[PDB]
Amino acid sequence: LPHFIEEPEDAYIIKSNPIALRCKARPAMQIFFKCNGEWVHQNEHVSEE
Amino acid sequence: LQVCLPKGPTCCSRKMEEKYQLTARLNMEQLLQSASMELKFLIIQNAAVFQEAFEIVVRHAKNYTNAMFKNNYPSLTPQAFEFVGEFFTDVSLYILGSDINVDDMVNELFDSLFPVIYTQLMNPGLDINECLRGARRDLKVFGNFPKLIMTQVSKSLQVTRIFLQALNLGIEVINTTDHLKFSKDCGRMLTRMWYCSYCQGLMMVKPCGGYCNVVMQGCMAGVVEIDKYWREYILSLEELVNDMENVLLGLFSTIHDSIQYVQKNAGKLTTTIGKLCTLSSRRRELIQKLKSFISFYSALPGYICSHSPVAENDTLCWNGQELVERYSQEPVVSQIIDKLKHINQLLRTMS
Ligand SMILES: *[C@@H]1O[C@H](CO)[C@@H](O)[C@H](O)[C@H]1NC(C)=O
Ligand SMILES: *[C@@H]1O[C@H](CO)[C@@H](O)[C@H](O)[C@H]1NC(C)=O
Repeated sequence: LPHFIEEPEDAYIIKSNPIALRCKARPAMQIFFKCNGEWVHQNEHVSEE
Repeated sequence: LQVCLPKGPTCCSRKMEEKYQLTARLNMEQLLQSASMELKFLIIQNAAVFQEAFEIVVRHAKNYTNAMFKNNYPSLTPQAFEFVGEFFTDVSLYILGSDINVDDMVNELFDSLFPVIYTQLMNPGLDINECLRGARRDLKVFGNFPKLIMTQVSKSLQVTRIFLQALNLGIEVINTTDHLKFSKDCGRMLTRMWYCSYCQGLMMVKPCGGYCNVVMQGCMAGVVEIDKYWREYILSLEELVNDMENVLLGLFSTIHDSIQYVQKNAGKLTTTIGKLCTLSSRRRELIQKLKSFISFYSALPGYICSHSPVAENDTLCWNGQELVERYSQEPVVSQIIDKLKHINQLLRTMS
């Protein structure tokens, strides 16, 4: 099963500066975000192999 | 027995009498609920609607000012986004009754706006920032725009906040109405009027209309006194309605003109600083439907007697202790009165 190396940490927005959320796991082929119950659009995700 | 006056034999004991008393309490509460439900729902609806409408107006004004900054002053973003969000958040908070000072809102807004103007529009090229914040107020760089904005938004936000508070207090008093507990003697009189006829073995006998009138006038003694204050509350609200949206929408025009006014003296400002450092339709319809309830506390005993089984003919009816052929004839209330007095004084002094 996939083991998370870099689990997302609760971010805080300061002075309207958008802070992105990090996610790193191995072994992983597809990683998606489920923000507030629903899936996040494919365009918002930025994958690194 | 202690409630049903025993003329002779009786079919009920003390326990059945306590049962009749509890059922009388429940029936009276249900009747008051049925009388107050429509007005309660109306005021709850309007409170929710106006709160949502005001939040929509605040959001619209917020990103209108955001769009005007983004289109006309792209060099001031994203700091402009931050202090505009802060200002409109504080505006929404003051609208929702929080302890917020309008003059302090405008002053913090302009103290945040001036340094980015100086660093990105007048002198393109951080730790001396507080000195610039001071120069905002010590040199009066924005002229008379800040006092104008202060008065314009303070008037509208204060009247809107008082309007929402008045709506909530109306909700509170109408919801207290159907929960009013009455005296023991009033309860015993209700038990005698509604159920003690069954203790005597009568099946379909209804109480006399005049007996219901005297019983209800004895019970609703303090409640009818609320009628004058409720009428004055309705009239003061109608006076107050006859706006927050226009001010919050013209805010961006005023801020843009203030920025131009500041830029018109950059020549000397940079040198001296370097040296020194359907809503109206909804209110109208609400007022028109609310005026139809100005006699709510005066027609309430009439409602209770007309919506209960009564012998309006006063012939072969129950007078409370026998079957006759012809009838012969505060603390919580004080709190409601005090709250009404307060809200009425506020509505009077506003408009
Ligand atoms: C995230 O935002 C930064 C700037 O805020 C930008 O450079 C980057 O391309 C953005 N990525 C996505 C996926 O939006
Ligand atoms: C209104 O907010 C949206 C949110 O994404 C933004 O795209 C838009 O540019 C804003 N309006 C302006 C500044 O014209």
